[PDB]
Amino acid sequence: DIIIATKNGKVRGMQLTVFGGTVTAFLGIPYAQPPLGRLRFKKPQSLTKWSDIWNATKYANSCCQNIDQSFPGFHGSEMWNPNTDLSEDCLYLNVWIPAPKPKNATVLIWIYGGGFQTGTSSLHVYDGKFLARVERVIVVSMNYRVGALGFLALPGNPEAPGNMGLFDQQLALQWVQKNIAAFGGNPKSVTLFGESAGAASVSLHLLSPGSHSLFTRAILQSGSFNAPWAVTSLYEARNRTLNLAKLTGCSRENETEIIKCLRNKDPQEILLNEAFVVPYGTPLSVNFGPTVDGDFLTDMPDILLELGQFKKTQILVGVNKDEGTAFLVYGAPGFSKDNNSIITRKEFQEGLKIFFPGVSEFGKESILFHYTDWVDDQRPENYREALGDVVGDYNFICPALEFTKKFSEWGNNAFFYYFEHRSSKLPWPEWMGVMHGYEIEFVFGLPLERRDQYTKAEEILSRSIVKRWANFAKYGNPQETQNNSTSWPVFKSTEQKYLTLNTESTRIMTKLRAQQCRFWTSFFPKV
Amino acid sequence: DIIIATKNGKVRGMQLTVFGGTVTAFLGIPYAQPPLGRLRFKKPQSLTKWSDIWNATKYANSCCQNIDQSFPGFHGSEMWNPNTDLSEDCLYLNVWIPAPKPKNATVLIWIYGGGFQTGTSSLHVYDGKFLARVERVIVVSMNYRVGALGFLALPGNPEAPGNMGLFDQQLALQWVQKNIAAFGGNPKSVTLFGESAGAASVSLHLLSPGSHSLFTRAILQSGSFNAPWAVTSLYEARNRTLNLAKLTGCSRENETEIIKCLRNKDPQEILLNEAFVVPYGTPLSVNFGPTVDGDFLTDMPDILLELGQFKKTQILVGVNKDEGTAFLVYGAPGFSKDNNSIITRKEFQEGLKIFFPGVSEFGKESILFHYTDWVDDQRPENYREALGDVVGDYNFICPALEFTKKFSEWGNNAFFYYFEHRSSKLPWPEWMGVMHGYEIEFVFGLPLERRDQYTKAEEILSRSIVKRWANFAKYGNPQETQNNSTSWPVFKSTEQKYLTLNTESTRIMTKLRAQQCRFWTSFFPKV
Ligand SMILES: *[C@@H]1O[C@H](CO[C@H]2O[C@@H](C)[C@@H](O)[C@@H](O)[C@@H]2O)[C@@H](O[C@@H]2O[C@H](CO)[C@@H](O)[C@H](O)[C@H]2NC(C)=O)[C@H](O)[C@H]1NC(C)=O
Ligand SMILES: *[C@@H]1O[C@H](CO[C@H]2O[C@@H](C)[C@@H](O)[C@@H](O)[C@@H]2O)[C@@H](O[C@@H]2O[C@H](CO)[C@@H](O)[C@H](O)[C@H]2NC(C)=O)[C@H](O)[C@H]1NC(C)=O
Ligand SMILES: *[C@@H]1O[C@H](CO[C@H]2O[C@@H](C)[C@@H](O)[C@@H](O)[C@@H]2O)[C@@H](O[C@@H]2O[C@H](CO)[C@@H](O)[C@H](O)[C@H]2NC(C)=O)[C@H](O)[C@H]1NC(C)=O
Ligand SMILES: *[C@@H]1O[C@H](CO[C@H]2O[C@@H](C)[C@@H](O)[C@@H](O)[C@@H]2O)[C@@H](O[C@@H]2O[C@H](CO)[C@@H](O)[C@H](O)[C@H]2NC(C)=O)[C@H](O)[C@H]1NC(C)=O
Ligand SMILES: *[C@@H]1O[C@H](CO[C@H]2O[C@@H](C)[C@@H](O)[C@@H](O)[C@@H]2O)[C@@H](O)[C@H](O)[C@H]1NC(C)=O
Ligand SMILES: *[C@@H]1O[C@H](CO[C@H]2O[C@@H](C)[C@@H](O)[C@@H](O)[C@@H]2O)[C@@H](O)[C@H](O)[C@H]1NC(C)=O
Ligand SMILES: *[C@@H]1O[C@H](CO)[C@@H](O)[C@H](O)[C@H]1NC(C)=O
Ligand SMILES: *[C@@H]1O[C@H](CO)[C@@H](O)[C@H](O)[C@H]1NC(C)=O
Ligand SMILES: *[C@@H]1O[C@H](CO)[C@@H](O)[C@H](O)[C@H]1NC(C)=O
Ligand SMILES: *[C@@H]1O[C@H](CO)[C@@H](O)[C@H](O)[C@H]1NC(C)=O
Ligand SMILES: *[C@H]1O[C@H](CO)[C@@H](O)[C@H](O)[C@H]1NC(C)=O
Ligand SMILES: *[C@H]1O[C@H](CO)[C@@H](O)[C@H](O)[C@H]1NC(C)=O
Ligand SMILES: *[P@@](=O)(NCCC)OCC
Ligand SMILES: *[P@@](=O)(NCCC)OCC
Ligand SMILES: [Cl-]
Ligand SMILES: [Cl-]
Ligand SMILES: [Cl-]
Ligand SMILES: [Cl-]
Ligand SMILES: [Cl-]
Ligand SMILES: [Cl-]
Ligand code: NA
Repeated sequence: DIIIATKNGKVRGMQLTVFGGTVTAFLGIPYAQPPLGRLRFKKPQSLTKWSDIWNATKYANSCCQNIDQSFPGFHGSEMWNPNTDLSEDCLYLNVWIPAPKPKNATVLIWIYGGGFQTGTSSLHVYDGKFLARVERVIVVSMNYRVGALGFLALPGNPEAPGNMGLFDQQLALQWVQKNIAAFGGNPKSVTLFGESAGAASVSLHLLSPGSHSLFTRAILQSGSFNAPWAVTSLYEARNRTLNLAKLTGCSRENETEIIKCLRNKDPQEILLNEAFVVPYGTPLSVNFGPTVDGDFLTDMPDILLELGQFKKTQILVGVNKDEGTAFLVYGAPGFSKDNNSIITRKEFQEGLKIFFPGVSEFGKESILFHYTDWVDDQRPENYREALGDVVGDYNFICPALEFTKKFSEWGNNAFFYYFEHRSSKLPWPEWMGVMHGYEIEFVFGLPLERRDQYTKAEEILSRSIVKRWANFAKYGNPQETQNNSTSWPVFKSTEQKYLTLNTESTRIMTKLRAQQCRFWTSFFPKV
Repeated sequence: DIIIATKNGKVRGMQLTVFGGTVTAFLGIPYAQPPLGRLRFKKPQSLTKWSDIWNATKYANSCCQNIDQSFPGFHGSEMWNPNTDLSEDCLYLNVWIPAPKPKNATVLIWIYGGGFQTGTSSLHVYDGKFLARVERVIVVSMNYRVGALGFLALPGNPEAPGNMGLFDQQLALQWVQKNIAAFGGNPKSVTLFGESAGAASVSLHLLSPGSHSLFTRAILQSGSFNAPWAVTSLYEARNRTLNLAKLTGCSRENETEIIKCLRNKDPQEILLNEAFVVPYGTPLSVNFGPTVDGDFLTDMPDILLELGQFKKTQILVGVNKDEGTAFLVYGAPGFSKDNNSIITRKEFQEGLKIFFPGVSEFGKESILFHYTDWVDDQRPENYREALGDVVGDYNFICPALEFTKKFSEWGNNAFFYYFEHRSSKLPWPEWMGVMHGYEIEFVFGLPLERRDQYTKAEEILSRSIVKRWANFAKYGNPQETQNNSTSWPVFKSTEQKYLTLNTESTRIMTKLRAQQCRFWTSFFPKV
């Protein structure tokens, strides 16, 4: 029976047999006052503190959010939907510790992605007990507010200042600073890690001064704040806050009145209108995201990046080989998970309309021009592959590569990887390739579980990834030093070396997507 | 009607329509006195010279040689068998010129391979009219003596000095020096090119002082003289010459007597005994090859290489991705072109006995040890792939890579490629992959012929290869400069960069076969 006392009270955990060993899980420890009522839309507040013993023996509620109902009964999509009740009262974190209680363990803190509109730390692919069993690190993850309830902004106004969910992430990192040594953790060795919006989040904590002393290093999976979906301009943010006001009949004249009104609507009604705060939208819409609030984020982050203002420490950044594929079956004419989606040229053109809504005609032709001159005009899946590349390179790959270059230029070691293994168990079709989100399970160690139908080659890839990640976290270098592994070079502006992750040989290459990111990065931002 | 006058007489050629254009072929021009009778086994002699007009309107005889009868009726193998009568009277070359007659063309001279035991310049895959049509270079190729009749040695004795066929190659390069300007050629711009034994040959002309001024630059396809099959030690050479003497009842006491005897045997009888001049032999045997004769080759070539004694000029070297596969179906138990050859561990071990005949037991285990510890023990074709790699890396890849490093260390630009396209028309089975010999057709331009059932992607690959090769030859740099092509770095000792050739994207990589050539190159030579 395992009780540990925290600044805020006592908590009891639960024992778990993992790979003939034991890990102790403390699931659902709260970490702020629930943000209800007068608290809805505001920065998270001090956890007040309990006598008695909190039982942290189940996952807690997920924050309120819309669910994906595009493919009901389909594991591919439904594995991302929340798997505990939704509730405004959702500010809880989990801790996983090795048994016996370690003495001064390195801490991995996961930030889930979800477009800032969705996600929960209790997904199966985010289970921290393999890491803690196998590398005897500690693993912490947090639920943070998503959608309007976490990122609604009316700037300057503390009733709705913006970035609420980013400060919930922040107050969780404070909670580990204050409390983790009690579970055996080293607060001086914390690595943040995250995927997609959770990676974007990690990147902004690197820019945020209030985070600067709550962690040591950073991992960025398929995401960084300079991605085009990751930050909302102050313009659009008020437009959206007021479009929301409109839609819930809350338009007012006093702005503390709009908020006061909005703080009365039921959850379902805010959720139900989020999708429409915006005229055209796309499968990659982020209607309520991070903003420059003068508080968490003191200036446009692209400026802060360029001018070297951010935490100086090492970063590990990566992307998957087919990032863009997963979003095509949510709206691009011709695309299906249930056939092979050979689309035509005219369909590709229509696709650009779905993905690049407004979006000058010359903008769109220039993408066509870049992506459709091939070698050669023969192959039927030419147009199908090109549209996935537009979307991967634009939305994820080129921005992760430019973050890493700008970041490495100021001095610190960075490592870049290029993940290209397709999971033997992937439920989406072949044509969709090495999809977005599908490294997560390798990073968390799921394939180490033999009982589970992954290949030998996959267990091996996983065991090695897990060791590189845990070496980065403790040592700032992601090598696997024992099993004659390919050495992972640092990424520099100049040679731009990266390491490829696959079940066969892993290689050192140079200048991923060189010709394509020259398009996205220098020319496109102009159209 | 196209006549051109040469130092030795006049010759008439023939016109050919190629790709809506015309090339002029002069096939079978003789280039030495036929080596018959008193000449058999001796260096080639001065072409004496004719009035009248030689018609060079057909390919001439191939030199005497054994044929491959392993797969009668099979195109895979039979495409390599000679396709004009065999005859001792076989010292002829072909010239292909663009029409209109160029003014000062660069000259490509092909040296065919064939293990030094076989081959002929009239194979279809060696047809020089695409190169001449498309790049308006001139292409010359020569028949040279192979097998005992070209490489029999009894050292010091001019009746059989060794290396006869290497001096036939040499006298052909002299013939181009003397005569090519008449066909429109620049004798100051000659590139030698060759595959397997023909590449080994090219490499030794780089070491041979008598060749040093008969050419400008060198191309090495799947071959170099430091390959383990490419040079015969003086020991084994006399053993073999006398074993041959024995076997044809010619053992004598006077050595000019053994030769005088041997010069009486019919061709078929020498050919018929070549295979047995040697106790164990292997699918890669070279019973009669180059030797250090004190004439063409003044010292062990490994010493000459190490100590920087060789023509200083640029080299382009390459290997195919599955070099070793083709030789497994000639003797390795379990292997077949007609099934997928999943062999067992015990079969692999037996395979090493076939390929590494004598061959300490510890030698052989150490190869097993290097090549059979995998990731992981699951895949059934594990042993099948490993045996092809032993044979490729040992026989071709590691020695081509070490030639290029040693050569680049003295100052000159080198380029290395790694060919990894499997021909859509390959007649051998899939498991055999990107085989030895199967770049030749891309280099010669065969896929440019649309009429011929190659893919679009293949025509494109070919057109690009042809342009890189022709740029090397004229400019010493194999770039394709027009079509936004990946830039080919020079290979240096240090980064060891190479370019991959495939129908998709071509890449810059580093240190091909690093771990394997550390085995072949430092450790193995010791066993
Ligand atoms: C800022 O918001 C306005 C508001 O428009 C909207 O009203 C909201 C409640 C919501 O329902 C939304 O879907 C609706 O469009 C946007 O104005 C609209 O723009 C489009 C094209 O520009 C027109 O066809 C609409 O008729 C127009 N609506 C109104 C009522 O004016 C405005 O576009 C937006 N800014 C951006 C850049 O997206
Ligand atoms: C692959 O499927 C797409 C997806 O749309 C369909 O899903 C199919 C399996 C189909 O049977 C039907 O149930 C559903 O609409 C097919 O494209 C569709 O084709 C029609 C013309 O019938 C369009 O007007 C539809 O809107 C269009 N769907 C989309 C997403 O735009 C696509 O044709 C199919 N192609 C194949 C088999 O190669
Ligand atoms: C140098 O040659 C000798 C000669 O042996 C051979 O006689 C030749 C005419 C030819 O027919 C050949 O196949 C035959 O073997 C080699 O000697 C032989 O070596 C093996 C094993 O070492 C024995 O089993 C043989 O009995 C023996 N033969 C004789 C007649 O002595 C010798 O091996 C060779 N050198 C090398 C290194 O290959
Ligand atoms: C793949 O074929 C090899 C090759 O040998 C055979 O070719 C076959 C297609 C076969 O039917 C027969 O005509 C010819 O011998 C097979 O290996 C052979 O197996 C036998 C046992 O029958 C050995 O004693 C043979 O010597 C052996 N051949 C060799 C080259 O050593 C091999 O078993 C086969 N495997 C398959 C189908 O996977
Ligand atoms: C636990 O270790 C403390 C500091 O360790 C870290 O140094 C940091 C700057 C960072 O590099 C981490 O990754 C290092 O591991 C030390 O000062 C504490 O006093 C220690 N307390 C213990 C051992 O219980
Ligand atoms: C033909 O060009 C002659 C030399 O050209 C070469 O220079 C060499 C050293 C080598 O680099 C080659 O690749 C160059 O192309 C020149 O001296 C002759 O006089 C020329 N004769 C003509 C134009 O008919
Ligand atoms: C907390 O859980 C323990 C463990 O069995 C139990 O003994 C205790 O009463 C629980 N308190 C609750 C559910 O409030
Ligand atoms: C080292 O490889 C062995 C097998 O040789 C295996 O036990 C394990 O997966 C490896 N350790 C790491 C960190 O990869
Ligand atoms: C050489 O060929 C020409 C071309 O038709 C012919 O006119 C001439 O007589 C030939 N001489 C031979 C075959 O000796
Ligand atoms: C250049 O590419 C074009 C098609 O754009 C084609 O005509 C030709 O194959 C190319 N030239 C070379 C040397 O590859
Ligand atoms: C608007 O009116 C209310 C009064 O209850 C107040 O909450 C808000 O701050 C006022 N601001 C102004 C000056 O318009
Ligand atoms: C061996 O005898 C013959 C004599 O006709 C000759 O050709 C050869 O050079 C002689 N060499 C010696 C000295 O044994
Ligand atoms: P990430 O959190 N960002 C995509 C922006 C919509 O993953 C979405 C599936
Ligand atoms: P290359 O001329 N060398 C192999 C040595 C026997 O090609 C043989 C097929
Ligand atoms: Cl094509
Ligand atoms: Cl590795
Ligand atoms: Cl790329
Ligand atoms: Cl395996
Ligand atoms: Cl290219
Ligand atoms: Cl390799
Ligand atoms: Na442009």
